[PDB]
Amino acid sequence: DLRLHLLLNTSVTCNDGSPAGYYLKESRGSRRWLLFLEGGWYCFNRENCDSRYDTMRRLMSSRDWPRTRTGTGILSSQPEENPYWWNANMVFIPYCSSDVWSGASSKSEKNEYAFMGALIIQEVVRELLGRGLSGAKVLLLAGSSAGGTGVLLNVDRVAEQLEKLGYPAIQVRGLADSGWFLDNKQYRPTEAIRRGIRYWNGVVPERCRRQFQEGEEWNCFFGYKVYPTLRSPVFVVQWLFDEAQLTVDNVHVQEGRLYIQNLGRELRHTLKDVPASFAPACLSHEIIIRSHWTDVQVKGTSLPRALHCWDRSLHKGCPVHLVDSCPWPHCNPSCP
Ligand SMILES: CC(=O)Nc1ccc(OCC(=O)O)cc1
Ligand SMILES: *[C@@H]1O[C@H](CO)[C@@H](O)[C@H](O)[C@H]1NC(C)=O
Repeated sequence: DLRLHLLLNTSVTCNDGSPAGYYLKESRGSRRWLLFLEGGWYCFNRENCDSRYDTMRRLMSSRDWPRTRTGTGILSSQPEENPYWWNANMVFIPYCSSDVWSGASSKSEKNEYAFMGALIIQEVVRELLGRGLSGAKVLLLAGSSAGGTGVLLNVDRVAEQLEKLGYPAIQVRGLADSGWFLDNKQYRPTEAIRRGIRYWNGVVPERCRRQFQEGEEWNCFFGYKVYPTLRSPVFVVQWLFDEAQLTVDNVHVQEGRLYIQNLGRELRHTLKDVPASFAPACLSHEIIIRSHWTDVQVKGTSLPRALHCWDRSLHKGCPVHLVDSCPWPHCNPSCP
């Protein structure tokens, strides 16, 4: 169980102005820290955010959050469920900003909702420094789906924050799960991201802005465009046939088969120069906080093993780049 703490800086809020927070379980003898970003799509104008407020309020408000959550998958403390980092200090940061973790805008007389996802991450880091983070050796920023994209948008800023606060000895790394999307042609979203960025006052990593410049920052929400610009190590976990990708492609089998196969091949191609990556040929969504995340294997190697191999490589038979080459979903027998 991770215990809830609401942010002491009450100017950092969820969408409706209620305070944001984080769930924590410390591990007294460990210098490793895992900060996980929850997913759950986004909203991009008032009408669309109003609908989300009626039926997905826990992703917009803390007023109904429970006092504890159970850690599962990579957030488990049991070595059988989590061979990789079971002894780590565990943090679960709920998603209540609906901005793919990019926003820096307070609720005010001109704004019905607050979009502060980028500021929420920074404030969590600040408040953890007085709870043991100041003696850390590694901080792994992880996240799933919209939280996976949020890792890519925020990992370099966390490292920059700790450097300027005087902690250059903490190694910041990222783990992006199911947040690596393509801006491809539909079978029958870029505009939604572009409009949300303006609604949210969203921010993107600095080198990626300087390349694409004003009006085009929406490009930095796509992994294969922002990843080459990042300075911190980032491991990428991504199903070749991600369910959210097929949704934004209007896919829900006759020859026009070719579309799904072309999607698998293109996502394969974008990962060719990503040295640390795990990409099975499955139709599914998220993996790292699910209880049976140890079951999936790529070419004989499990995901917890690959993450351990990544750890050693940052210090034979322990690979870190694992991408399936079969071109149809569920061709890998270990798919969920
Ligand atoms: C261009 C675009 O639409 N990108 C995108 C898609 C889905 C997202 O979230 C899915 C989830 O959180 O399940 C977040 C961002
Ligand atoms: C509280 O958070 C806001 C937004 O990030 C920041 O401007 C302000 O300086 C913070 N206050 C304190 C006391 O940390």
